Amino acid sequence: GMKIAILGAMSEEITPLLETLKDYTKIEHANNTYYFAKYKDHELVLAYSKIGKVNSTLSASVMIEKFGAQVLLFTGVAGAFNPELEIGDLLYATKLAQYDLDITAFGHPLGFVPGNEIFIKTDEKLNNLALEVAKELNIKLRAGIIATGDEFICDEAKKAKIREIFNADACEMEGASVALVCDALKVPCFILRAMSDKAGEKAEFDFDEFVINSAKISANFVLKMCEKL
Amino acid sequence: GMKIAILGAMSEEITPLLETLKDYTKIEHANNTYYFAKYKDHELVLAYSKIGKVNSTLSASVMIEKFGAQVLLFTGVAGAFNPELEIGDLLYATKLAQYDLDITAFGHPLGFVPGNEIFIKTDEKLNNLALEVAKELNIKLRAGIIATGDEFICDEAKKAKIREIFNADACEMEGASVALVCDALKVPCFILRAMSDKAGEKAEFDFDEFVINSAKISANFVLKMCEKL
Ligand SMILES: CCCCCCSC[C@H]1CN(Cc2c[nH]c3c(N)ncnc23)C[C@@H]1O
Ligand SMILES: CCCCCCSC[C@H]1CN(Cc2c[nH]c3c(N)ncnc23)C[C@@H]1O
Repeated sequence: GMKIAILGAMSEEITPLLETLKDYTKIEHANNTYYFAKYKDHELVLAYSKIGKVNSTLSASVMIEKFGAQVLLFTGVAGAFNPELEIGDLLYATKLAQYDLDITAFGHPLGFVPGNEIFIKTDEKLNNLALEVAKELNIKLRAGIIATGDEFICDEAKKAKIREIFNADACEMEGASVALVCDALKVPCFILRAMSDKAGEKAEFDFDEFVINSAKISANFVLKMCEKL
Repeated sequence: GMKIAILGAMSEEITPLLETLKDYTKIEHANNTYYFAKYKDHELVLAYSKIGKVNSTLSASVMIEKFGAQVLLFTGVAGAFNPELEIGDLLYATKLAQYDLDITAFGHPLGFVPGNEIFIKTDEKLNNLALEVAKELNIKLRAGIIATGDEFICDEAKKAKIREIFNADACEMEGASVALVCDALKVPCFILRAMSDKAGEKAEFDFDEFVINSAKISANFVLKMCEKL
């Protein structure tokens, strides 16, 4: 079996996995805790990064460069843009962009810097495995584009703009950064999100109400994927 | 001697060091090139990260976690906010914040996420070493606060807002993220910037005109610091 990283942003996104696993060891590193467990012939490394692009980049980098992760599964919640998504629905990202990476003053498109592309892709084999798991367990699973940036979106105008520019189905604050790290380090990456809110007026209240439950839905799914890897 | 990382964002910020060093080895890693050289009893690792917070976070993490850097010196250019700064002037950061890290919907201040602080500090001993180098070489050196985010600022209103909220003397797109990584991994960090522009109307044109020269000023200074480490 391979060494698998499971990464979230907040305690709520990862604690459900630790409760399921029960037996694990801890290491304090990178001003955070990294958790180690054996599960179905796989060595797991788990952590929550803390919120946002920088924190999630650091944790993905640590999990691969220091702890030797060979595959990385991201689990957590997101703000829904696609009106067909409801709170609780699962979306995996086929590709992701940073909507707030902006050198447009120099005539390049939003999300672009030299040497990189606007969109980073996730791993096709992991995505196909997720589709198999979803079918086997009768779980509804949607494929889409995720827009990542360092703002909590709770504004219909901003939602509409990001949706339009990137054809994005959801937003969050860690996906594109984690996917970029994994691509750069040649590690297959899967990004799964359960919707906690619709990223408009009162998104903060929906997020507060639904984060715990939506986080569990995503967490359960990525652990099921580990069984089939 | 210690293992020293020297990091910039763009080729212009690091190529002057490579030209001075002359002899070095290259390793392709993390969708980038990392350069290795010996200088005055120190093993150096150098790179330009590519632009922005995610790219710079990844490079700092790689330099420390994979290549074992024990100190990190960041060199490059910046947009001046403090009206006493002129193009070409050197500023080292005493502390830095991410102005575009925004969960203010939840009633926290701009730049804050739970588990972290608004400002990250750089290393006092390195900062004092820089002051000694500046005095010895008769170079004007200013201490200040740097605001970091993923936008090229070329707008007087944005400049004024970021300046006001963070009491920032300059802006750039990599400092706070690099400083955060170094702090998290217990590596002393120094962030030096030479002004390339004043971050208002026509900042893009000043940046184009002055980036090469200002980048050399910063690069020369960090190499002088390596001699005294
Ligand atoms: C008590 C501490 C204050 C709560 C701060 C919560 S920020 C949102 C979380 C959840 N995650 C995904 C996400 C869920 N909903 C989102 C939205 N509307 N905009 C941006 N991101 C998201 C990104 C980020 O990790
Ligand atoms: C086709 C040409 C594309 C050029 C794109 C250059 S973005 C600015 C650089 C330089 N660096 C520092 C910096 C210098 N001036 C800045 C400003 N006004 N705003 C934000 N950052 C900066 C950040 C970033 O690494």
